[PDB]
Amino acid sequence: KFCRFTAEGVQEIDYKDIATLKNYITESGKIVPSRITGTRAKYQRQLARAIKRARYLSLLPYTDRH
Amino acid sequence: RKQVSDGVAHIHASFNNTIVTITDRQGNALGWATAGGSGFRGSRKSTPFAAQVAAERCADAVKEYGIKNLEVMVKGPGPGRESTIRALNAAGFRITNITDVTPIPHGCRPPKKRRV
Amino acid sequence: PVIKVRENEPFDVALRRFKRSCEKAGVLAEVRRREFYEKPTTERKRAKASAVKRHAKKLARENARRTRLY
Amino acid sequence: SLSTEATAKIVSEFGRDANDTGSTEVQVALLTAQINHLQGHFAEHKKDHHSRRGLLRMVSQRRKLLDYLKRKDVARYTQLIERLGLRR
Amino acid sequence: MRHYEIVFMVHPDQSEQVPGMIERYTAAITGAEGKIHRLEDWGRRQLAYPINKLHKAHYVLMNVEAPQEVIDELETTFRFNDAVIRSMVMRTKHAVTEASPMV
RNA sequence: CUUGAGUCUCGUAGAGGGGGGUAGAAUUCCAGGUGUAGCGGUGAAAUGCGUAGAGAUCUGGAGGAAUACCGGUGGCGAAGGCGGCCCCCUGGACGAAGACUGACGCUCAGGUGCGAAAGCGUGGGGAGCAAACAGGAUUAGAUACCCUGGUAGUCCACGCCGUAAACGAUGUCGACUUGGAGGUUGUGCCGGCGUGGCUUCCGGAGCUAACGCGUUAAGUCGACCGCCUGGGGAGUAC
Ligand SMILES: [Mg+2]
Ligand SMILES: [Mg+2]
Ligand SMILES: [Mg+2]
Ligand SMILES: [Mg+2]
Ligand SMILES: [Mg+2]
Ligand SMILES: [Mg+2]
Ligand SMILES: [Mg+2]
Ligand SMILES: [Mg+2]
Ligand SMILES: [Mg+2]
Ligand SMILES: [Mg+2]
Ligand SMILES: [Mg+2]
Ligand SMILES: [Mg+2]
Repeated sequence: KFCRFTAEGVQEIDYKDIATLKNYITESGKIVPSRITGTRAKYQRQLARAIKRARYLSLLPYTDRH
Repeated sequence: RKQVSDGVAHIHASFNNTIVTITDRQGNALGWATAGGSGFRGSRKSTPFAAQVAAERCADAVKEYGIKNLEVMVKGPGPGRESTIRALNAAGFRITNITDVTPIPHGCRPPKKRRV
Repeated sequence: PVIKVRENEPFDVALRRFKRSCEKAGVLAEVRRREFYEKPTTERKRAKASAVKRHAKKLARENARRTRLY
Repeated sequence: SLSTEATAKIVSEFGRDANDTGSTEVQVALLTAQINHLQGHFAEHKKDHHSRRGLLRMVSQRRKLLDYLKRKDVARYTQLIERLGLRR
Repeated sequence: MRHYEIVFMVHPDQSEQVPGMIERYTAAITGAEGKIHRLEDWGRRQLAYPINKLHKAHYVLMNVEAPQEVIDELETTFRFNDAVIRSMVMRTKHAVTEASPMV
């Protein structure tokens, strides 16, 4: 648990921040549920938007079999 | 007749059958064997044992290329997933890596549910 | 679920590491879930039924802790 | 919705003070300004039923405010609907 | 004038045009009294997946405030420019004069 | 007159809606390479596909449709419904500090609009799926269930239809009446203590024929509307 975005007081999860985003996807590239990471509901949504937004720019992968 | 020493095994494990194709790293097939063509029909064909025999025959089919290391790419939900990888090791190949390449739509409408 | 076999690693445990990685990815369930079409009416009837049954077992467990069998 | 600029141009032009944002005249002029602006939106987006429902509430709200103004003092009512170019 | 964050990635073979295209886009925005709040050149990076068989691309990030009409010509210019293989224009609430987590 | 109703100012969350663009996965088709005897399917088979080289595997292309994970008795919408990402246009809700108008309200027969899916019209598109249809089985028979195919249709634009177990089987608005456990989204003060909105489960009095509902009432009341009067005939005939 212990959402790390309330803890760090983030205002937007900032898809360009690939260092953070890689902590919230699995080895195969799927978004990890807020139930597992204990992210708040509000930030989990912004996290999913940032991850999909980074996947489009090829900063992150969609799958592991590209 | 050529010597490669470095091939890729493609296990195609469906609910009804298992197909093992050993290709080189470039994706050109060297040989293949199936559970159905290994003397198994119907109920037998879709067992883990039928896939093991299929794996051994495919290893026996590519013996003239002298493959030494073998990547294993497993596809499908079939009962012949795990037992086919063991049989490749039992033959005497070196499994360098094992991957699941089962295609997942992120797609088309699937067929209707069977009312059995 | 890409497992690269490591040095001095026995085969079986790498085969154990592979079985783990595919289950954590839930690919086998994902394939079985996509083989027949599921109506939106039924996916919702199931989701709901899952939640209400997930809920009921929690309260049943909370309650059974305040009980004696003998 | 309308910009704060335009809202302030209406408040000052129709209210007797810049703080008189609640007078019937200001409200009717504010709704009329947004009703007229949306005519261009629905000339291109005829299949926008959800946004048109909010528009018809401005039409209904403005009608209820004019009917109130008419029976309280006609002098301000007739002076207002001519500035806004309303049939009634 | 609205705020926009533009991230466009360029073909690695025409990275030498990357310095050139920036001033042309800068001139177009600054021609229309638009500001440029940020402008970072990420250079060449490794792609997460192949894009038009490319494995690297030249990423350029800029934050601007322009009238929204001007951004359209940028979007049209990115569209017909075969140097640009992918782009993204996004509205931002305020000016973003900081530094990307990539620098 | 200001407490109901509304306006203005700052912000928040959201699959609210309409238009345009785009991405990745997968299916199918096409062309080619490697390769060779099966594939597929089932309870089991057969139809079917395959030596005219299938299936498997790799490469390039075309195309359409839907957006895995996130995803949640989570959110938004009057309801129907709404789910990749980006932009443009647009609706509503909520919250904080005031100011403003000055009860300006509620309900609403007739009227008006919106209204799943199927269906209809005109013009497109058509991958996958799939009524009809064809074949293979199963069976006493099997106008089915199962299998292999497969056309309307499903998709787009515009127009019509106007119905659903369109359901919370619970009309709308307002006031009042012990609690507990959550979710979600604001906000004030110092993880702690408040205060709002929406929402899920349990339960008290009360109510109910009972099941149950229970501050989101099916409790106590007020305002207005809709509707019922044994079953069938019949939501049928004219
Ligand atoms: Mg089938
Ligand atoms: Mg308003
Ligand atoms: Mg009526
Ligand atoms: Mg329809
Ligand atoms: Mg039609
Ligand atoms: Mg037609
Ligand atoms: Mg059929
Ligand atoms: Mg419904
Ligand atoms: Mg319902
Ligand atoms: Mg009824
Ligand atoms: Mg209860
Ligand atoms: Mg009738």
